Parts: sequence; structure tokens; C-alpha cells
Amino acid sequence: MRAELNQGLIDFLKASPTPFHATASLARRLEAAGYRRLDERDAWHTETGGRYYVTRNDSSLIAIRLGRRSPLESGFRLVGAHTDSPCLRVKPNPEIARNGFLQLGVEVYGGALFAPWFDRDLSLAGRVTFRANGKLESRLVDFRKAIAVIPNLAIHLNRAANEGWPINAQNELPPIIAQLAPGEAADFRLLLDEQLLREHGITADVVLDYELSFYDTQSAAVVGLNDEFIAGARLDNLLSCHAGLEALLNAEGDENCILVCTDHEEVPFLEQVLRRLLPEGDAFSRAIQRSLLVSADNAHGVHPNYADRHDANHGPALNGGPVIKINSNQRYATNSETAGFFRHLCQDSEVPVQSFVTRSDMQVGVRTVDIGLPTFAMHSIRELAGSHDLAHLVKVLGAFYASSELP
Amino acid sequence: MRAELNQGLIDFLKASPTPFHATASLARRLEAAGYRRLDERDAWHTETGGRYYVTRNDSSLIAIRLGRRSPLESGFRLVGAHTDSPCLRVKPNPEIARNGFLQLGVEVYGGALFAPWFDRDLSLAGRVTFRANGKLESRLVDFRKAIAVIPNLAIHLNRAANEGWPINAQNELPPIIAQLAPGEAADFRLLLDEQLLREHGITADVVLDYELSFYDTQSAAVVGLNDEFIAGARLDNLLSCHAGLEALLNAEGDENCILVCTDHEEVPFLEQVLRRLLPEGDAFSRAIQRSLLVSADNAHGVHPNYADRHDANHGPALNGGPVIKINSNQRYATNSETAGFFRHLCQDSEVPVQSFVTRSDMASQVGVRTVDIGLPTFAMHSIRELAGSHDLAHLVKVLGAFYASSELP
Amino acid sequence: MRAELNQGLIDFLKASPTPFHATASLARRLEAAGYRRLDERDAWHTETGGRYYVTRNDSSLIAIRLGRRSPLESGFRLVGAHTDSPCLRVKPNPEIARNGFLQLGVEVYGGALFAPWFDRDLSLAGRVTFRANGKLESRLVDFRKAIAVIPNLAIHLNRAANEGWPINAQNELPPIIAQLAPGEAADFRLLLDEQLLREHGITADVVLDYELSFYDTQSAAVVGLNDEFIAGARLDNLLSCHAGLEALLNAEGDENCILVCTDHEEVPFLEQVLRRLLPEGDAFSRAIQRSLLVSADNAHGVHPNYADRHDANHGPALNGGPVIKINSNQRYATNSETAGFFRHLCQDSEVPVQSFVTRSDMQVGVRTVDIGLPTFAMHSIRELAGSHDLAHLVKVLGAFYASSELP
Ligand SMILES: [Co+2]
Ligand SMILES: [Co+2]
Ligand SMILES: [Co+2]
Ligand SMILES: [Co+2]
Ligand SMILES: [Co+2]
Ligand SMILES: [Co+2]
Repeated sequence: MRAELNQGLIDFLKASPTPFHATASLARRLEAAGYRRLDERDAWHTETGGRYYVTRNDSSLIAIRLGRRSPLESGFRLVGAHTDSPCLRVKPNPEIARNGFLQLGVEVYGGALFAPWFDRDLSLAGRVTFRANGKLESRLVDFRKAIAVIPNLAIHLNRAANEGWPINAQNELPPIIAQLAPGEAADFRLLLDEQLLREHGITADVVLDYELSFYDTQSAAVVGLNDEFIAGARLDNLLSCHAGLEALLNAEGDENCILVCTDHEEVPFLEQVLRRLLPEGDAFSRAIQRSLLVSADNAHGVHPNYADRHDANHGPALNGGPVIKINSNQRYATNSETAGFFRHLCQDSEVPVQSFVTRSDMQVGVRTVDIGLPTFAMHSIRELAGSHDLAHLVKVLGAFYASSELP
Repeated sequence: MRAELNQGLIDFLKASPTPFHATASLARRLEAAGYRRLDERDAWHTETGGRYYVTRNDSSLIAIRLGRRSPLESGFRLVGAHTDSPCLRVKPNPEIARNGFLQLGVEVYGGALFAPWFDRDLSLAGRVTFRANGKLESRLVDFRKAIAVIPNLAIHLNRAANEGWPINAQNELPPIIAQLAPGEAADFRLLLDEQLLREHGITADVVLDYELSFYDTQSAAVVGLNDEFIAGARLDNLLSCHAGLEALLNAEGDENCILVCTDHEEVPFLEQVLRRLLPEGDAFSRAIQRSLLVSADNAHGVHPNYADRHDANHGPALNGGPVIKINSNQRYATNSETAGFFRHLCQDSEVPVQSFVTRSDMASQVGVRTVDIGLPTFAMHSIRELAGSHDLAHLVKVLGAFYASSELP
Repeated sequence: MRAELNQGLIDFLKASPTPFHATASLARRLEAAGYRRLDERDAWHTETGGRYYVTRNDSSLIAIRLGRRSPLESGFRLVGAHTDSPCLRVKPNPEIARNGFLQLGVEVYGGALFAPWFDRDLSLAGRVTFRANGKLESRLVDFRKAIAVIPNLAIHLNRAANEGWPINAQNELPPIIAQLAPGEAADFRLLLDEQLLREHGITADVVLDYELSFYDTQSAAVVGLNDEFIAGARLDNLLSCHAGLEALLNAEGDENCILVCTDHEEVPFLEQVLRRLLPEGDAFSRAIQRSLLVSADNAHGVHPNYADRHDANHGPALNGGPVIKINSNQRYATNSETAGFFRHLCQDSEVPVQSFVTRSDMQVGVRTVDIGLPTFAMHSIRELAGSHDLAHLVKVLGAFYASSELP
């Protein structure tokens, strides 16, 4: 499955600098495959089998592939991922004007590593809400061009730099985007208004608020002497989003399938959607108890320069295939029946499979196995995974999507 | 008018991932412009009006533009830059095999900022020395392709990462280039040999040693909402090398002109070369006292997230022109005469000029008077530094006015 | 307006020293306004145009305005606030007898500031559960009188008192209520029986258990040279409770409206009440997705003596109007659409509006905007707010309640 798959990933990451864009990319692909969009606000006709997707807040998406069999007999085959990643968001009154520069004050979304955000050609994307012709409207904008940089302080002026210092997100992370007069006027909402005309043709009476993420304009790429790796932003968790979608779109059979890609993992929807798919009563409970959730989120590869952060018996290899993640304290829902099932699936697909627990010194109600492709450096602005692993994961999710029996 | 310089700089940086490659790029352009190479091993016949360059270790270059009058009478105009930048160099027995990976051990060259080298698509380039059927060869290689990465450790396994930790070069900086295990012979010198075949159609008997730097494969680029900035590796100090060379090739007037770009600044050539110009005896000392060296190396612009690392009266602006660097404890050789001269020179060429002095709580065995100047930058010694998209034009104009200058102090 | 609104607030705080008392004060206001209590054990018949309220544990209240067009088309407009505040609670067996004094052991409720509770004329109020003719009753009591003091230790005996010491809640916070003889014997439940007789004309067989809060007997008050401020206990969050009830009672139009004042916010109901207001499980998601929750809870005004605790670009000003609270990491669920709407709603209702974000180094599935009035000294026994802001908040909350169209 190539190469083609790895190229599909790179394009998908490119089109998705935010959870909003991620969602839009998933939906345009779902639509090209003939899934019809449902609006939660409207009444649903619903025809049995039955290809649908629904969004919430333009940043969460559920894909529903209804099969021949009653979900009360066959249960659901659910794959879960998330559409968000740690990053830096623009503040509501962002303009900072000092030493000739115009900067934008940012907050740190999620458990982001600060250091890798320095010295990158960053751009800006996300959702803008504005008033046009009286009505409230929302669009996505993506500046595409590299408009921003968080420069490092020179080592000459910070000689114990490599000894480590607590990077202060308030002081040290606002990006520079331009130079000002001064005195010159600076209106970031005016800049967004320009970007609305430019990107959308819309003229806008005033710009109200926004959810804008800086991101790396350097694309994901295949790296390594023998091309054994993929480097890029947002692998956690768009690698899983892409994988599950590719598995859903190419799945054999007529099983009841769901793809759930939710927002804010990194900080109800599925339940309300499912309760609408089912004639209420014991139907919900009977379908869900026959179901299985494969929760796909990146795993930690044992890192060669940091090998002792891992249990020696449980250090996943990049390109060694999907990792089954166990944690007895319910950090992962995986148990012997869901783990045993997934393990059996990989064997029948001839896909290699690994295990991970952490070092011991470190709500729908569905059965769940937690898996993930091994990865280095989450959540940096540029994470690392293996170039063989996407084909592995797509193979077994596709096998799972086509599985008649579940535990 | 300004954008071709910047385009040329981006091209120059791309072709120069190492000091060896920068010297090669500089030399290629000089030859295209009519400068001819002198070998230091050989006798020189230098006629006036002549255009020469000189090379040492394939990583230092001196470019000579001999003028109408003897340098004994009218002096030298000298611009200095350097061809090296902090980076990671491959060790001589580099193969590290563990957890299924192949890695290359690296030493840190210069005062590199470690953290920015993480999570970068790295490639490998430099000089390779080998024995071929059966003589001693040196060639330059550039894998071009992204072959290596130094991944960060996940924050889940280093939760107090943003509080800082002392990054250990021996431990945390060896890059991953491939996967091994279940076997398997890993021999780096053999990989170099395939790279010799692939790049030069050359095969080798045995590869002996090599000087190879890892570099960022992401090109330099113009950035900012109004394109005010240039980002890239090696702005320290290929920015000045470019600037100096553009200015040398296009400067008007006669006048004796010198471009000196030396290696190992980040850690005798010039003096020996200048002496082989001019007659024996007192000719040298007399020429040098009528001479002036503009040492061009990047300055620090005042950083708006770190503004108090600067003196509030001496905070250079990106795109505010060349900076005169003063340190009366001779960290810079600038004195009031050479600073005065350069200031006069900028004012005549309509080029804006700034001053820098360090916060007070923080050549030349030739004996040439010197002014130290630089274009203001951020993130000096990072894998990716920042500079003004306007400053290069500013610098080339004033160096051009310097090379054309009739009089010196 | 304003002076009358502020007097109403003051009276409300006085009437409400506990969650139980806040709920009772809300309940008797609504009933005066014609709202009829719905018992959760009963079956409900709700007509259009209905005005209802329902309580739980006598300390949470949900008031409901049913309009004419169905929640399936128009959704609900919901205002959220909470009934509780940080304070000190009497323990089950509280009598401490030492040094001639009677004291009551107290546990610290919520994230209270300890120092301000010292040297205050405290009283005691809350719920008493007792047995009367073997029947088992609960009544509210309010001693009203200043019956307790937690005195500071004199600076002469604690000379570095101004250097700060860790205040130990178990040791330094039990208040003094009386003096005791040599061996005089004290029974707190006996004093509670006398208060039952005193306040309700009731004798108890035996007093069983209780939930009693100490509170300051100093009334809320307008303060400042130009009367720009209001000072009082429990401004977090009875300020919002009061503002929401005014807004609900005076709201024009006939749209579907909810006021949610819950208990225990400072350490299920809403969903269960909403589900009983509309048929299927398809109707729930449809109506909730068309709804909007303005979650109203005090924000932090930038304090002139601690101004560096705020972001310089996001320092809300007392009497500056409601504050839209923002946090990408969902400490506040505000997004660009619900912020846009609220900002619009303020600007075309002529109320000034402010944004808040923290310094970067510091459910039922409904869209939400977190907003609050700017406040000083939050979780102290005596908090500070603007004497102009309550009028602002009531104005825009009413504007909200009369909004036909929601994001
Ligand atoms: Co994840
Ligand atoms: Co993550
Ligand atoms: Co330098
Ligand atoms: Co340097
Ligand atoms: Co509160
Ligand atoms: Co509170």
C-alpha cells in the first residue's frame, strides 16, 4: 500500500493546520466517497445502511457506516482518534508593540513542548467569527505564507542556554509578525478582515473573535537514509485520523462502523449521536455491549538516546507495527479480552504487534482497546513516526472494520 | 533591486552547508567574474589591475582586486567574514547501534545552541578523504536528502521539560539515520563510499577520514507579514560572505581590495598572502598602516521578548542598517577613528547605521586598523537565525562604497 | 435602575447566608412572580407559556420559562450560576472545650481565603435535620446575631505575623461562640434545639445532623468616594444568581429560558430536568444543539496593587461591563462563535464588554460562553465589585433572554 498512503498522510497534514481544517479535510474526503452530512440541529430521516457523517463545532466529526446487520446483533465497530494537537493560540487582545515590532500574544494549548516552537517559519490558521451584513458568520482562514517567528535568544546573551532554563510562555513565546512605524496603528482584526477578502471574497463589517493556531509551514516529509521515517507536526493525532479514515473508506464487508474524531482530547457527542441511531430503551445498551472501540492514539517508541524512560521488556520499535497500550489504572481501558482480540486480528492480517506499559515508577460505556503507532517526540512542533507503520495500522483497522465477530 | 540580493543569499546558503562548500561557492562566483586562482605552493606573478583568489584547506578564501596604485601608496580596503557556523560534526568511529537503530556520534562544533537542532530534517555534508587505486583523495559530498533526525523526548516521559534540563551533548545529540537490528553490519565509511559513487561516479578502495557537518535541509526563506525577515541556518556568517563578495564584484573605482573569509572563527593566512604582494622589507608595514579592515560579523538586534539583555540606548533594529560594534576591552577592534570613518561612510551612501555596546554587567597580528560591524540578527548560533530582508542591500551598498573609497584615516 | 438593582442585591445577600438560603430566596421571588414548583418525584404536565421552577436538595434551583415555539425549533437560552461560596462549616461533633471557652470545629468549604475570616462578627446559618414526634424533619435556621469570632493572635505574640505563616485550618480556624464554667458541659445540638424553638416555635425529640455555614454579619454595602463599588460576602456567585433572576423575571419576548443555579460548584440535575421537557432522545440533541448557555460566574478585575497577576492586554476594569472569559484549554468553554455572539449581544445592547485570558505562565453538550463581572478578592469573606456592573449584566442577560436567534 506504498508510499501512496504515506503521500496521502502528508497532503492531509498539509490541509489541516487546525482541528477545524482537519475536520473539513475528513468531511471533503467522506463526501467524495458518498457519505451524506447530517446536521445535529435538524430532524434525521436516516436510511438503513446508510453512509453519514456529522460534525460538532466544526472541529469534531463522527462518520457512520451502517451495515446490513442490526447493531443490536452485531454491535458497532468504532475507531476513535482526535483532531487536535498542542500548539499556540492567538489571544483575544493580541497586539503587542515593542522595540519596533508587532507581536501576537499567545496561549499554550495542550501539553506542548515549548523549545521546538522557537526558530520556525510559522503561519496562522483557524476559525474567524465576524459580522457581515448584520448576520454572524464563521469561516476558516489560513494565511499559508510564513508570517511569524518566535526567535531564540542568542547564546552570546544567554551563555548557560544549554544548561536549561524555565521557558516562560507569557514572556518568551509571543511571535513576531511585522515591524511598526512607530507611531503606527496596529489592528490584528483588520489583518483578519484583509485575509477574509483575500481568501473568501467576503468584505466583513467587523471581526469579533477567533480560534487561530500558529503552525509550521514546513511540510511533513519522509526522512532517514533509507526513508524509514516520517517527520511532521500534528502526528499526534492526525496520523490516527488519516489511518482510520483510510480504513473506513476501503473497508471490506457490511459491518456497522463508526469513525469518531473528537476535538479537545489534548486538554457527550458520540453518545447523543449513537442514541439517535438507535430506537431508545435497551437498544443502546444492547448495541454498545456488543461493540468494540479501538482507540487509536500515538504510542511512545523507545528512544535510543533516552532508552531508560521505557520498560526494557516494553519498548516499541518504529516500523514494528501498532502498539497495544495497557495500564491497569485505567489510563488505558485495554483488558485481556480487548487486547487478546486485537492481538488475534494482527496475526490474521500478518501485521506485527507490540505491547507497552509505562515504567512502574512513572461516557458511552464500551469495551475498548487502546492502540497506537510508536512515535518519538510528542508533542513537539515536529514529531517522528515510521514510514511502514501507516500501512500496518490501515491494514488492521480495515480488518477490524470487516470483522463479523467481536468480544 | 533588493530581492535579487536576497534570492542570491538563499541560493548561496543552499549551496554552502559547510565551510568547504561556502569556499567552493565563493570560488565558483569569483572565477565566473574573472578572478584566477593562485596556488600557495607556487611562485606568484601578480600584475596590477589583476583579479585573484587564494584558498587554504579548501575552507578559507582570500579574494584580491589589485588597483591602479600600489597598496604601498594607497592602502588596502579589507572586508572580513568567516565560512564556519556552529553545527554538529560526525565522530571518526561514529557507528552506534542500539534499540534497532543506527546513529552517528557527533561532536559539537562551536558555541551551538543545542535545543534548536532537535526535531529537524537533517542532512549531511563535508569533505571526505579516501585512498583510490591507490592515491590520497579528498572530495566534497552532500547527501542532500534528509537522512537524519535528533528527536526530542516526549513530554510524557519528561514532564518538567519546559523547566529546562542540562542537555547532554554526548547522550542526547546523536542523530538517527536508519534502522538496523536482526543482523546486521553497519559501517559508515561504506555508506560514504556509496555516496562517492552516487555523487561523483567515483569508487574508493578505502575511506579513511572525513569532516562532515549535519545541516538543516529546510532552505532559508523570506518570512513575516510584510516580508521583513530572512530565516536560515548559517546567517552567522555566510550573510557577510555573500555581502562582501557581492560588494567586491560590483564595487567601482580602482583601489586595492581584499575579501577575507576564514574558517574556524567559531573556535597567518592573510598575513602570509599580503606579504607575497608588495616588495620585501618595510613595504608591508607601510601598506598596512595606510589600510583599513572592515570586519563584518552579525550583531545582535534587541529582541522584544528578551529586551533587557540589551542596553536600552544601544538596541539595533532589524532592517535599521549595519551596526557599529564597540567594546573598549577589545572584544571588537573598533576605535573612534574607524567607527568615525564607517559612520561617515554610511552617511555618504545614505545608509542608516546603528551602534552597539554590550550591557556592562555582561587579524589582527597584521596590525591593521579595524572597524567591527554587523547586520542585526536574532537567535545567533541556532540552526535557524533571523535577519532583516532589507539589511543585505544596506550592507552591500556601504561595503561597495568602502571598496571604492579614495581616502582612509 | 442601578440604585434599586444594587439595593436588591444587598437585600438578597442578607437573605442568603447559605446555598439553602439562596435557593429559598430565589424560590420565594419566583413564586411571587407566578412560577409554580415542580416536584421531581411527580409526573409533570408542562404547557407552553409555563413558568416553573424545580429544586434539588433545597440548594439547587432551575427556573424555566416555556415560550410558544418549541425548543425543537428555537432551543433554550440558559443562564448558569451557582448557589455556594467558600466558607466554614460546622463538623458533626463540633464541641471543643478549652481555656474556659466553647468553640465549634469547622471544616473549610471550597477554596476559601483563611486570613479574612479572622476578626469578623460571624453568625451561623444552614440546614438542621432533626426528629420530631419520630417523623424526621429538615429546617433552615439563621442565628442572625453575631455569635462567633475567630480572633487573630496578637502581633505581640506573633511578631513576624506580617511575614506570613501557613495558617492551619484545623488549629486556628475553630471560632469562639461562648465561655464555659469549670465543668459546665456543652451540647451544640441543644443550642440548635433552642434555635428551632426560637426561630420556628419547634421542639425537637433529638437533633440529628446539620449543614451550617458561618458567615459575616456585616451587610453588603456600596463603598468608595463616588460610590463606585459594592463590598460583601458571597458575591461569588450570588451576584450572578441575583442578576440572572432579575433578567429572567423581567425578560421580554416569550422564548424558551432556563436559569440554572446549582450547588457544589465550588468543590446531572440540568440534564434530567431538560430531558423531561421534551419527548424523544432525538428531540434532546436537536434542542440542545440549538441552545446556548451563558455560564455566568465572577471574573478577575486587574488589581492596581497586584497588576502583574494579569495579562497587560487583558485586564478587565471594574464598572467596565461583563467579561468574556477565554481559555483554549477549556477552563472556560467559550469559543469564537459563542464569544462573537455575546460580544455582539453586548455591543448592540450598548453595554461595554471586556475580554479575559490568564497570563500564559499560570457535560450535557451545549455551546457555552463563560462570562462574569470583574471582581476583586475572590473567595474572601468580603469581595469587591462595581456598583455599575450589575445593571450592565442584567441588561445583557435580558437581551439574551429576548433573543430569537442563537449561534
Ligand atoms: Co494523542
Ligand atoms: Co497528545
Ligand atoms: Co560570526
Ligand atoms: Co558565531
Ligand atoms: Co464562582
Ligand atoms: Co468561587
